[PDB]
Amino acid sequence: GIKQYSQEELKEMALVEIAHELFEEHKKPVPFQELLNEIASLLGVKKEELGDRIAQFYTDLNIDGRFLALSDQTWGLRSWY
Repeated sequence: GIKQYSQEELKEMALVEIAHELFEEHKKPVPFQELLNEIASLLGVKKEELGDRIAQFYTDLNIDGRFLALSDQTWGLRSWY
């Protein structure tokens, strides 16, 4: 439930929430670098937008309460196990 959104529409989506949906989309744990790639290209914007948001993504992702850091920075959802 994250692809049907438009560019500006995705822009105003909460960054950790985008990632949450990204994980239910993939159903696979995804490394930190790769999940950002997935997000940025899903949006009709440059990655650099989400670059400001990369820094803040460290902050926001580490204060979330549903995420899971699996192996080295492979994120996902603990709601699978």
